[PDB]
Formats: sequence, C-alpha cells, structure tokens
Amino acid sequence: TLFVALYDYEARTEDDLSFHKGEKFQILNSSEGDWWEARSLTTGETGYIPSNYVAPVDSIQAEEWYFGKLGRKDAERQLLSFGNPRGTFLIRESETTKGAYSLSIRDWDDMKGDHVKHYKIRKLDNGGYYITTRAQFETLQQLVQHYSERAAGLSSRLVVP
Repeated sequence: TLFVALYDYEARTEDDLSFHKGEKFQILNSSEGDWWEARSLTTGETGYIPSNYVAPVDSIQAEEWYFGKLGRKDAERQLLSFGNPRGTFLIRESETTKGAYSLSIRDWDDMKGDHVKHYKIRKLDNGGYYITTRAQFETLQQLVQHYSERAAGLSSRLVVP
C-alpha cells in the first residue's frame, strides 16, 4: 500500500524528509513507532516522517471530501460559507449511530432559504454502504461517484467537495 501526505511538513532533522500535502510515499520502516522511514515518489529521496501526517492511498481519510469527526454545526458553518454553490458536500461520522456516516449537502429550498441536508449512510456487516433508497455500494467512493452523476433520490446531485 502506498501512502499520501495530508498536510505540509517541514523536514525537522536531516534524516527527516520535508514534504507538501498530496505527495506520495512508500514505507520502508514503520516499526520504531510514531515516525516512519519513507521514500518520496516525487523526488526519490529517503528520510523520516510523522506517521499521523499520511494515510493509505485508497483510504477514505485522504479523499478531500472526508472530514472525519466533524460536528453537525461545524459542517453547517463550513458549507454555508459565501461562495459555495448548491450541491457542495462533505462526509463525516455519524453523531448518533456507531459505524455509520452522514452525507452533508448545501441545498436551496423554496420554503427554507439556503440550507444543509444531512442523510445517514448505513452499512451491512457483510454487505455494502447504502442510503434510505436502498441501493448499495461496496465503497464509499463509489457511492459518491454515483450521486455525483445524478441526484437519484437525494434533494440535490453532488457537485463540489
């Protein structure tokens, strides 16, 4: 598995690699602990890096529309920021049920003005992810790919992260 950087980091030591968010790496050694020996695929250089600054190249963690444990209110402030169009969205963890997620979208209703909708994304122990309309996806990336092409039940189609 390759890894990708989620934040910009200024090489501390000389044995420390310096890097920008978005850079990929191959893990040479990950046994000493919080710091890992790695090889940048952009420069080919070798050196250490904080393990909590990167995530697997396929993980949800590094997708840009995923905001881990964000709060309803927090995501509502984030999405409603001037400039964000209708369909802007984000996915966080469920604040109510353990092991599920919430798809938060910025939408425009006639009665309500400009607002946010929050749909729960359920999961089957031995099946896929699905939202209330009951169509499942093996992956949350697929799920997103899908509602990006067409609303298909949701109030709005997925536009921008």
